[PDB]
Amino acid sequence: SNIIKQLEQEQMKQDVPSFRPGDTVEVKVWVVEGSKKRLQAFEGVVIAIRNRGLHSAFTVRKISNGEGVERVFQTHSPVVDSISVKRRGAVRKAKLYYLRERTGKAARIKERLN
Amino acid sequence: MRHRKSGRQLNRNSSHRQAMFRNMAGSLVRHEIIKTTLPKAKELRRVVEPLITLAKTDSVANRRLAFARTRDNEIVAKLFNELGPRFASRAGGYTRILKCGFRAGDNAPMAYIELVDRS
Amino acid sequence: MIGLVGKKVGMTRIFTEDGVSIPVTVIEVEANRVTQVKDLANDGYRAIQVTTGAKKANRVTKPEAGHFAKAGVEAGRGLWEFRLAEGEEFTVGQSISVELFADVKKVDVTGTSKGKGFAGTVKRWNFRTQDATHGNSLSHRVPGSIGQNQTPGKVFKGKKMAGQMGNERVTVQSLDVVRVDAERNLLLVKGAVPGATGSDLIVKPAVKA
Amino acid sequence: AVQQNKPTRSKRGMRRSHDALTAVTSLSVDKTSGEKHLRHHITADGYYRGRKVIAK
Amino acid sequence: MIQEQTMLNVADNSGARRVMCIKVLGGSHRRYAGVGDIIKITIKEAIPRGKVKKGDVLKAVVVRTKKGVRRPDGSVIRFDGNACVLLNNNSEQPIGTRIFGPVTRELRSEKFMKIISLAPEVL
RNA sequence: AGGACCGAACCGACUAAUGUUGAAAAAUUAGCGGAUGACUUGUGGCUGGGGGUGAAAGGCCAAUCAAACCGGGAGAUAGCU
RNA sequence: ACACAGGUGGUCAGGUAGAGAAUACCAAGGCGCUUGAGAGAACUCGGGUGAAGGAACUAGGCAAAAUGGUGCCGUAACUUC
RNA sequence: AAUUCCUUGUCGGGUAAGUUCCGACCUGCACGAAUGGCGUAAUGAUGGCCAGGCUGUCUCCACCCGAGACUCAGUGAAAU
RNA sequence: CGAUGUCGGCUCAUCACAUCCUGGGGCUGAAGUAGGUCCCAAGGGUAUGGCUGUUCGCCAUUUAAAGUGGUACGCGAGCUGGGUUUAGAACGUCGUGAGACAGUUCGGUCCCUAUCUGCCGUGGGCGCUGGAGAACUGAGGGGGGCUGCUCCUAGUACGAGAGGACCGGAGUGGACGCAUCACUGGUGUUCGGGUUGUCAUGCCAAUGGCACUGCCCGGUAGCUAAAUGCGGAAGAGAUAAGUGCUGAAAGCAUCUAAGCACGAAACUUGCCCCGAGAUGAGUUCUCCCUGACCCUUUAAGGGUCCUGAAGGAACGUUGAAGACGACGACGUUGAUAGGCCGGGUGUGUAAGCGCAGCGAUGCGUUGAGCUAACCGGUACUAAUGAACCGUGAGGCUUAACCU
Ligand SMILES: [Mg+2]
Ligand SMILES: [Mg+2]
Ligand SMILES: [Mg+2]
Ligand SMILES: [Mg+2]
Ligand SMILES: [Mg+2]
Ligand SMILES: [Mg+2]
Ligand SMILES: [Mg+2]
Ligand SMILES: [Mg+2]
Ligand SMILES: [Mg+2]
Ligand SMILES: [Mg+2]
Ligand SMILES: [Mg+2]
Ligand SMILES: [Mg+2]
Ligand SMILES: [Mg+2]
Ligand SMILES: [Mg+2]
Ligand SMILES: [Mg+2]
Ligand SMILES: [Mg+2]
Ligand SMILES: [Mg+2]
Ligand SMILES: [Mg+2]
Ligand SMILES: [Mg+2]
Ligand SMILES: [Mg+2]
Ligand SMILES: [Mg+2]
Ligand SMILES: [Mg+2]
Ligand SMILES: [Mg+2]
Ligand SMILES: [Mg+2]
Ligand SMILES: [Mg+2]
Ligand SMILES: [Mg+2]
Ligand SMILES: [Mg+2]
Ligand SMILES: [Mg+2]
Ligand SMILES: [Mg+2]
Ligand SMILES: [Mg+2]
Ligand SMILES: [Mg+2]
Ligand SMILES: [Mg+2]
Ligand SMILES: [Mg+2]
Ligand SMILES: [Mg+2]
Ligand SMILES: [Mg+2]
Ligand SMILES: [Mg+2]
Ligand SMILES: [Mg+2]
Ligand SMILES: [Mg+2]
Ligand SMILES: [Mg+2]
Ligand SMILES: [Mg+2]
Ligand SMILES: [Mg+2]
Ligand SMILES: [Mg+2]
Ligand SMILES: [Mg+2]
Ligand SMILES: [Mg+2]
Ligand SMILES: [Mg+2]
Ligand SMILES: [Mg+2]
Ligand SMILES: [Mg+2]
Ligand SMILES: [Mg+2]
Ligand SMILES: [Mg+2]
Ligand SMILES: [Mg+2]
Ligand SMILES: [Mg+2]
Ligand SMILES: [Mg+2]
Ligand SMILES: [Mg+2]
Ligand SMILES: [Mg+2]
Ligand SMILES: [Mg+2]
Ligand SMILES: [Mg+2]
Ligand SMILES: [Mg+2]
Ligand SMILES: [Mg+2]
Ligand SMILES: [Mg+2]
Ligand SMILES: [Mg+2]
Ligand SMILES: [Mg+2]
Ligand SMILES: [Mg+2]
Ligand SMILES: [Mg+2]
Ligand SMILES: [Mg+2]
Ligand SMILES: [Mg+2]
Ligand SMILES: [Mg+2]
Ligand SMILES: [Mg+2]
Ligand SMILES: [Mg+2]
Ligand SMILES: [Mg+2]
Ligand SMILES: [Mg+2]
Ligand SMILES: [Mg+2]
Ligand SMILES: [Mg+2]
Ligand SMILES: [Mg+2]
Ligand SMILES: [Mg+2]
Ligand SMILES: [Mg+2]
Ligand SMILES: [Mg+2]
Ligand SMILES: [Mg+2]
Ligand SMILES: [Mg+2]
Ligand SMILES: [Mg+2]
Ligand SMILES: [Mg+2]
Ligand SMILES: [Mg+2]
Ligand SMILES: [Mg+2]
Ligand SMILES: [Mg+2]
Ligand SMILES: [Mg+2]
Ligand SMILES: [Mg+2]
Repeated sequence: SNIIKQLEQEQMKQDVPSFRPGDTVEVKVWVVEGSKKRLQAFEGVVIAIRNRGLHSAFTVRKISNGEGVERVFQTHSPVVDSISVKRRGAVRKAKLYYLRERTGKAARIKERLN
Repeated sequence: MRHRKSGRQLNRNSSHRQAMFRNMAGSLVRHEIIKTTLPKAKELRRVVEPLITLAKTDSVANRRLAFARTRDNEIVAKLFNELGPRFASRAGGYTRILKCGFRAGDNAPMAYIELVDRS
Repeated sequence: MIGLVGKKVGMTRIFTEDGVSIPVTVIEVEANRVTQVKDLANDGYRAIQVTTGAKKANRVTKPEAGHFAKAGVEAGRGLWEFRLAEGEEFTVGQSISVELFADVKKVDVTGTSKGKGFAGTVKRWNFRTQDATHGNSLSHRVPGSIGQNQTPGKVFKGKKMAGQMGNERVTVQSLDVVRVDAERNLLLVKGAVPGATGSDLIVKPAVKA
Repeated sequence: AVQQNKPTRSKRGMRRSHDALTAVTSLSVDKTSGEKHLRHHITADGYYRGRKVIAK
Repeated sequence: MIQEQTMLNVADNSGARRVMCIKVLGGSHRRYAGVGDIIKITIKEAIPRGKVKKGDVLKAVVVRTKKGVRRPDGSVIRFDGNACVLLNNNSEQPIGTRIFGPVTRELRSEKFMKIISLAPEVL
């Protein structure tokens, strides 16, 4: 409705950069440990993007310490602070769920130049 | 339960409904008035009227789309040469339902569905 | 304390500064205007009768339109009634805004739930299904046994059986109110209230505190 | 799954108490041809709300 | 989201490779166990010379789930497998000395301050 | 070469579900076994009831079998209902 | 007993793919199975997909799911070789 | 033990836990040598047990597609 | 005995209290903690596995606890068919034998479309005394009632130490329940794409049909749980066991006889829902009707003509309402549904053309094209002028007022 959209567009963030699935992205989130807010980095491959305006989200997969870690960030949440596209990739799907069984050389994605 | 859903099942499976409305939309373009049952007449508006709106822009691509929906070149020719420019100013609502009583074989509530600019 | 009559606009979320997402339910609350003040001398109890929204003039009936004309107020889409506490009073044509909830902290939201229709005992009363294999003859989601043998030639009252589920008055208690926006007539409560989108809601301050 | 006593014709009449048909309330009359039809249906000659909606 | 009969990988150098949850502790009829939850387990596969032995029965704390754990913004952190760190039965401190793979911020407490200390990465 | 192997026709009937006033007085559906042999099938023949026939289950002998069917003794007899 | 999802011997054997008379789609040819129309509850029937777990179900992995082809590599105990 | 009453014998293995299973023991209620004894490769829509894969079997069900059920019109049973 | 289906499991249960947990007490050979024992208390709660057909039992590991019983050893016109208990076969054993064995072993058809009671839902009729539209009160009925752990009080009381509280407060769980779809997900045979075989559209190109939606990949709305909100209370009243105060009978003593006080998850309330068919049919508010005459058996009488209100119903467009009724929205003075326009979302760069390449193909046009149920708009189509039902001041008897 008009009432919902007015409440949601005033909470959105005006600086979300344009990224596609397959872009190697680097997300800086806020971490409150003890009492000092620090800014932990998270960097992997965008395997899914779900666009719903304020409720928009995206999924980042990385291979951390041998283990694969998926993390579904809420885009307009303030606990994420920066989103930076490190390396943009060339895929032909909207959601890269097949990377959950590809490792090493098989899970490469080529670079979307230009 | 059927909350906020759309489309009538009409006691058919999905491929039969698509092939029945493919035949029936071509039959309505061909004769400009047909007599069918009232649930099938109301559900036919969601098929024919997107085809007529498709026919307002005569491109080669839209001929291929309208052929992919109907699979009859005589209907696609009638859509873009006649019913395209006939309805070129109307903002939708290209057809009209006229309830015509009850079928003698099974008491089915029938209806005439016709194009607006017919008579 | 009295409550107010609103409408379920939908659900959204309020991102706090701390990184917490609060799932909220937007309830628009237009100006509730009173239509009748009830008292002990005439009615035996103390309450007010409010109205909200608008209604088509050709559709409000002459008995109903005469009731608004006595109070001298525009016809609203319904008539609800809130019991008065002691030391609490209102005039007849008085309008009541959403600023009444400016300093409450928890509310109870009463609505009519969604209509599930005729529901079976797996869905309605959370019965266990029987075995889906191992020989079961036509009895996968049936309620099973319903009584005992000859001792009570009879099934007891209130036995959990299939029937109408939902489409009835339910009240969710102690909802945390998040934001009271008087300028655009809104009310944000934490969590999910009953009812579909666009249905009437009765928001009262919480009685269990 | 079957009865133990013959139900009476009185009980039979009480079950058929709701099986009565409802006659049509009033037939609408066309303003041009003046003939009677079902409300919101076309006439037998092919009129509906005045105009001749279908030839014959 | 670990229940009975669930096989888990082992996240430390305690000597086990593959353990099975046999009881989700802390409450009657308790179905599941997320991260930070104590489970009684058995050992199904071990290294030849470890602190633990095949068939031992002991406790464990779940540190990684494939279902994942949710953060108060609404975000969720999923892993590709199920991993737990073995505990002593009584003292309920970890047996191994080196934690493998990441853990989460839900794990840290006064109870498991040692495990997040030894983890290579805390998400 | 094969009472060989895998597998359709064909022959059989292991399991489940349906069906159980059925579509069907034993079937359908999805699987299943054999499938050049002690195989299977058409047509015609022969064996008759204390008899036949039986790779034997008291199986089969016209939807009937610890003695078929039909007619007769016959209105058997019934201290039983 | 039925205009009955059964049973019934012989002959004819197109295309594409395929080892094939399997199977998919078609030709020649023949059909749409003699109640329909709506609606889109529980429940039943026949199916589809499923988070996390993976036999904890159960008398029993019943049923489902899974495996599935060709070529090449490679292949244990035991053995009447 | 297709045989063992006592018996879930005892011991060992397998399992977190095994009245079943497997290996022993012999105290064979009441094995035993062509109403055959003991072995035995291959074979079995055979019996019991274990493991891998697999999964709505299950924790605990959810949704969907169709055929009924439901409503209308036509025909129109049955047991009791 | 002209048939009352049986062990165990499954799925629903329900009651008792001789109480397993939680609650309240008394005594203790009760320091504390933890117990023993008995009294009160049935409000709620009250495991999962291994083995076995098992109930049971043993064992593993839980838990505050894993209560004992009644219910045709509850429950097969609800399910299962492992056990028992048909016909086959075998062992041991008995018998010359046919055969037999609460000895064992392998195999072995579980039917019923609900007339009545009952129960879960949902309607029609009529009533409630003129008719109608609403809002109610609450007689009564139902729901709900569980609890861990940590922290503080406080290492305080207690204790030789070891240990370690009552009372009170805060947090966070398990199980259960209600609601919801904002999140995370599932589904999504009505959206998009990939692709195998084949057939067709004259052919190319491009599509469509069929093959389980052909096989997949994603996915809108909706519905959903595993997702996330919320709930159990506090309080009050009267109490149980119990504890008392004052106090005689009985100069004392004594909780009781007179009088008074305290006392539990039980009881009545408080919370939620239904609820005036509550025939004892209630209350409030508003709206509508202010015509003539005939009749004989003169009465709560019958009829004629005129009149047809408020409202309702029917019909139509329909719905996050729904089996059907019902309920809700709307019917031109109109956004009810469809279409249309715009947006969003999803899918992932359409077709055509051009270029590069021997070609498969790649690139540009191009985040293109298509896009369901969604959002905001828009009378384009369909929601008709009517007709129909409902009437025309509403009994008697007193009483109090009014003139
Ligand atoms: Mg709709
Ligand atoms: Mg039909
Ligand atoms: Mg198809
Ligand atoms: Mg509904
Ligand atoms: Mg079950
Ligand atoms: Mg059966
Ligand atoms: Mg079934
Ligand atoms: Mg019974
Ligand atoms: Mg009785
Ligand atoms: Mg009788
Ligand atoms: Mg009837
Ligand atoms: Mg052979
Ligand atoms: Mg045979
Ligand atoms: Mg078959
Ligand atoms: Mg073969
Ligand atoms: Mg015999
Ligand atoms: Mg015979
Ligand atoms: Mg004879
Ligand atoms: Mg004889
Ligand atoms: Mg004689
Ligand atoms: Mg005689
Ligand atoms: Mg026929
Ligand atoms: Mg051929
Ligand atoms: Mg074939
Ligand atoms: Mg037929
Ligand atoms: Mg259905
Ligand atoms: Mg499947
Ligand atoms: Mg699954
Ligand atoms: Mg998926
Ligand atoms: Mg999975
Ligand atoms: Mg088991
Ligand atoms: Mg079990
Ligand atoms: Mg099987
Ligand atoms: Mg299969
Ligand atoms: Mg013996
Ligand atoms: Mg024995
Ligand atoms: Mg096992
Ligand atoms: Mg042993
Ligand atoms: Mg077993
Ligand atoms: Mg042995
Ligand atoms: Mg012998
Ligand atoms: Mg001998
Ligand atoms: Mg022998
Ligand atoms: Mg009928
Ligand atoms: Mg008897
Ligand atoms: Mg009898
Ligand atoms: Mg007692
Ligand atoms: Mg005590
Ligand atoms: Mg009780
Ligand atoms: Mg109880
Ligand atoms: Mg009670
Ligand atoms: Mg109480
Ligand atoms: Mg047990
Ligand atoms: Mg007894
Ligand atoms: Mg019994
Ligand atoms: Mg019992
Ligand atoms: Mg039984
Ligand atoms: Mg049996
Ligand atoms: Mg025998
Ligand atoms: Mg016997
Ligand atoms: Mg009624
Ligand atoms: Mg009560
Ligand atoms: Mg409590
Ligand atoms: Mg949702
Ligand atoms: Mg949504
Ligand atoms: Mg999804
Ligand atoms: Mg799908
Ligand atoms: Mg969804
Ligand atoms: Mg094709
Ligand atoms: Mg081509
Ligand atoms: Mg075809
Ligand atoms: Mg075909
Ligand atoms: Mg209290
Ligand atoms: Mg005294
Ligand atoms: Mg005294
Ligand atoms: Mg008191
Ligand atoms: Mg307008
Ligand atoms: Mg519209
Ligand atoms: Mg659009
Ligand atoms: Mg997009
Ligand atoms: Mg292009
Ligand atoms: Mg395409
Ligand atoms: Mg580009
Ligand atoms: Mg796009
Ligand atoms: Mg709209």
